[PDB]
Amino acid sequence: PISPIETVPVKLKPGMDGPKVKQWPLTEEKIKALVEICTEMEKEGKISKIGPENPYNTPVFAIKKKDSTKWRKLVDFRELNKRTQDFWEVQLGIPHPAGLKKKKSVTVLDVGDAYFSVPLDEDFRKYTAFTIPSINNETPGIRYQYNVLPQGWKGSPAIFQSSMTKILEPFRKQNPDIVIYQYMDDLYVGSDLEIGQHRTKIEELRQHLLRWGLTTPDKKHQKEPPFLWMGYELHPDKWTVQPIVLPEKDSWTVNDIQKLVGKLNWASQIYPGIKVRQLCKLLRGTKALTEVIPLTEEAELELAENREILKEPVHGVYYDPSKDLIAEIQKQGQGQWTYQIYQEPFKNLKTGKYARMRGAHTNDVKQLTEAVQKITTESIVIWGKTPKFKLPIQKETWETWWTEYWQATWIPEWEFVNTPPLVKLWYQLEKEPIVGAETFYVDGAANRETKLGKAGYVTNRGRQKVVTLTDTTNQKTELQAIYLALQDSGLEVNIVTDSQYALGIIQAQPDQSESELVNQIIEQLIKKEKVYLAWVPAH
Amino acid sequence: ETVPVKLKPGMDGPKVKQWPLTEEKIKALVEICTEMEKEGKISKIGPENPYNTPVFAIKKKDSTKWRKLVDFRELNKRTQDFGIPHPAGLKKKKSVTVLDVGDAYFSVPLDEDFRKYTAFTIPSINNETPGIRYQYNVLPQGWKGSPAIFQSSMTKILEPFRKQNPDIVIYQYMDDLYVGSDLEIGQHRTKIEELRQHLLRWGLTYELHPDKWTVQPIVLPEKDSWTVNDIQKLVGKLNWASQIYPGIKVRQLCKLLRGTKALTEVIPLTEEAELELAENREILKEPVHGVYYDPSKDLIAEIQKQGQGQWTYQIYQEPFKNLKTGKYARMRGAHTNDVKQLTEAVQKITTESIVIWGKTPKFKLPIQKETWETWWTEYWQATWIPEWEFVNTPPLVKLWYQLEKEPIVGAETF
Ligand SMILES: COC(=O)[C@@H]1CS[C@]2(c3ccccc3)c3ccccc3C(=O)N12
Repeated sequence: PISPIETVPVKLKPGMDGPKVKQWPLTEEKIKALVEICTEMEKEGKISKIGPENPYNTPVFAIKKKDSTKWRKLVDFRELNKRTQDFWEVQLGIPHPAGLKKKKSVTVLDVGDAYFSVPLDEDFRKYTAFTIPSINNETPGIRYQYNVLPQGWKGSPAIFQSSMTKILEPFRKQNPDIVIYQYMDDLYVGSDLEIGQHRTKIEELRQHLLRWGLTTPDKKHQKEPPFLWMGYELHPDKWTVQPIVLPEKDSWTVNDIQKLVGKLNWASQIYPGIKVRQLCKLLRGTKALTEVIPLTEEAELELAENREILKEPVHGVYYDPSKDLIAEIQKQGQGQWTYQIYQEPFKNLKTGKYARMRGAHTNDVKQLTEAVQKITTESIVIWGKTPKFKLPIQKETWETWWTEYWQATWIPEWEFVNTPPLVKLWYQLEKEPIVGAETFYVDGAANRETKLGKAGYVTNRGRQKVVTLTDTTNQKTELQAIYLALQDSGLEVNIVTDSQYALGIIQAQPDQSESELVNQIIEQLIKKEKVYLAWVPAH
Repeated sequence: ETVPVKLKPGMDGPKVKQWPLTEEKIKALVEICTEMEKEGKISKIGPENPYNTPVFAIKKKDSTKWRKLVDFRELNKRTQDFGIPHPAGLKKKKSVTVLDVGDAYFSVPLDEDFRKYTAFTIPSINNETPGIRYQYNVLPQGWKGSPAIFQSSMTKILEPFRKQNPDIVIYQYMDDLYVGSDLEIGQHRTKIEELRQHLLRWGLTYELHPDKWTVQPIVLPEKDSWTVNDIQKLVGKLNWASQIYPGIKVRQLCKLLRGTKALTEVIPLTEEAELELAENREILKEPVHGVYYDPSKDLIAEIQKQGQGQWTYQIYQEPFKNLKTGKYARMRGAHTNDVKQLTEAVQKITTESIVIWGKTPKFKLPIQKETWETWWTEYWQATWIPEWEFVNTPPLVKLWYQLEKEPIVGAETF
């Protein structure tokens, strides 16, 4: 009942050798149980009884199930594995509903024994030997080695998928109209043929596989649409988001809050209306996971709002290669971005949110370019295409910014969509000195060790100032200088500084940063009607 | 017959990941590969092979067809060593032409044991299908062991054209052949055809002018009247420049800045202060002494975006000791695509670089890794790929080099 499938050449890691771990002792109950399960496998050709001619071993653990609650079998190959060659990384990236195309009908075959069905490389079998213990470790144990892909073995997933692919090859060509997806033990089949035809084609596949050993279970195990695909319910002509339930408890532990926020966060993608601020202030100063933190009123609130939100149903449409692929983005708050990708207005294939990007120093447009790139990459992955962007920024602003930004940046084909708030340049340093406006020669200095300093200015007009600072830094005294010049000056100002950090501001003009200082400066910059900032060598 | 080929000691084959590709590029690659498979150049492989190397589809002018491009960079580095001392005279021809002799490789089989390491992957949309895994059976374009193992064959095929035309240099690099002669624009092209035609009777099928390349100097401004700001900016530029020309001095000039006057306030240039500037200009009339290309050190290419489609770059191995420097203006059709301009500029520098020291420079790119990795390939046209790192352009570097001189009027190209 094995197979006529060619085996894959498997080799041990470079210079390593097979495992040699003594067998764990088990009860008389667990022994007859394994002697059971196993005595079966030997017949089905899955395993072959071997003698002390094999220096290798792997521990076997007998544990019951919940289905028949009878003793099952478990083999720990953890050792053999880390002694087993590296294979080709198996599909870790799965399909996404938004990239699927509508089908007339979809099925799903469960190639359960997918593993014990595919033969193991004849030479490698020797290493997959395990020993069935004896009562009281008395007489010797019964040796066994796998002939098939062992469940839990490193090579098993990749070697089964391969075999599966080779097996499906002919069927794939004998009829393109039928799209097939292998996922672990599952084969998901879809087509745009009428149900009668499809069902028949399914049957054909089933018997074709059976022509290679691989069999499909009965009517009891069979799965029927819609399918639960990573948070989604897949209907052949539509996807619906699987409703997520938020527990209704009276005492929340830290673990509980952290697992709640996680859920909330993922939901945030499909539902951009979700909030978690108030649930996130609860983890403050927490001393232990099992700690019980009482939900504040605010936490009790948003937790509620989210429930009703998560009530609303969210369904979707599949990808029509024939229509436009569009992607619209919204700036939902400094560094917070929302995007919905669609084809038919108001009919999303996919929505999403990017965490609040918060780095050392950027501006809202560069952040927009980043949101835009990520969506591009996701899109290329999901549809092998790049959506047409609808962005809340004016072609003018875009043009002004990038054409002159120090860094190469880009936004694929895109169109302006006037949906407030639009992203804009919060300010623009003058290109040239401002005639008329006051000139603040600023300078801050501090003993980096004592952390004492002075930040001040002397204008050409006569105005001057100096403030002593404690527990500061040179960077901060310098920035404190520029900051004072900004407060004490009118709507137009010229500031000359030797601050190297200034120079960075001049070339990147950040409208947000990690330091509250630069932040203050930025707020001041945003207020002025004109600001010319100039650098000069220090000392 | 195949020559034995190994990796460097203790160096394992590349296990690099395949970037996602557009539908059109996948469709094209699948086509290109089914045929190479048909033609016995590559073969499908199993899960036992853990290796992988990036691939994509490019498309140079005069083509509706797509070319497959494998990024053997990682592999090339791990590939054992084995080329020519480079024709120092190449950098002198009135006009050089590049040739893609990449196909002259599938003829030669690849040592059976090295095949695994050439494993590549044709990605699938939405992960709906696992990759179509392959590996080469022949010498692959883009691999460095190829031009080597096929050297002699290339030697024998070129001589006849070489002797008939000794006033024409034939330098090879990767899948490329650079032909440079001093014949007139027409008498030169007709010669390429003769070399190609000659090359044509086998399995092989860019026009630059090295002697035109001139390392331009730095030109300090000469305002009508100078303001405080004017000087402050000049001093900074000059002061930073000190690092390259230790003779450049800002002493006097800096003394005209000992006043808290308006930035727009005009300042009179003292006689001494003008001498100082005069001398700095002198010092800046020629490339610094002592710069010698070391073939035992990596060639470094750094670029800065000067905005408005303009780019500047320096090729060097030591800091501030430039072997070459230049300004690059974007090409027609790229007004709104920094990435395109960048890859173009990057390809030019490489090309110039190849011509001069016969090897590619490690590049320093003023672009974000994500932005580059997502779109460079969409405008790549060369058969080779240089090494690169992404960096933040320092404010002064850009300010100092946008300073270089440009044509009096242009090129007067009637
Ligand atoms: C990707 O195309 C396929 O191979 C398969 C075939 S079945 C599946 C599918 C099932 C499970 C996971 C992923 C897809 C599907 C279901 C619902 C609507 C369309 C499709 C489709 O084309 N998919």
